Amino acid sequence: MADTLERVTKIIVDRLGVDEADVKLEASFKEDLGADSLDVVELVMELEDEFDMEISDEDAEKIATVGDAVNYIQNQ
Amino acid sequence: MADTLERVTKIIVDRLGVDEADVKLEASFKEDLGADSLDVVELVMELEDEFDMEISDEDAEKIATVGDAVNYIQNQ
Ligand SMILES: [Pt+2]
Ligand SMILES: [Pt+2]
Ligand SMILES: [Pt+2]
Ligand SMILES: [Pt+2]
Repeated sequence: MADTLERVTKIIVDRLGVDEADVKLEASFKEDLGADSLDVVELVMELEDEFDMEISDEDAEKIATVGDAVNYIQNQ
Repeated sequence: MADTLERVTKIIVDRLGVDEADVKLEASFKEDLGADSLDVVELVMELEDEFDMEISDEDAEKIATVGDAVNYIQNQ
């Protein structure tokens, strides 16, 4: 769904201050979008709450890229 | 962008007759969405035209999944 990706993208733009055009699926939060580790924890917390789901420690660590985040949401 | 994924998803639904809920990024056209090889060529042709872009033989062959298709679009 497009609504899911709009919601994910809105949050990344809110937190990381990047252009929407830079929020591609392959973009990694740290290497491409300027997030550091505190930011990334914060993003995941925020995504969890937006989609009313709990992500485990083990699964959250696999989330390097925008696409990784959407994949997890889409599998719940 | 959400508009890009809405456009990709509309086409897959049109051609393959699957529910929107089944059009996840990790879903492969052949193994998950019931497309055969003729369908896949047809999808790519259709996506090319929707986004006014030409995909090479070499790149189109790497497109197994919905996410693979969106990635290519997003990199052009
Ligand atoms: Pt969805
Ligand atoms: Pt991906
Ligand atoms: Pt886009
Ligand atoms: Pt992917």
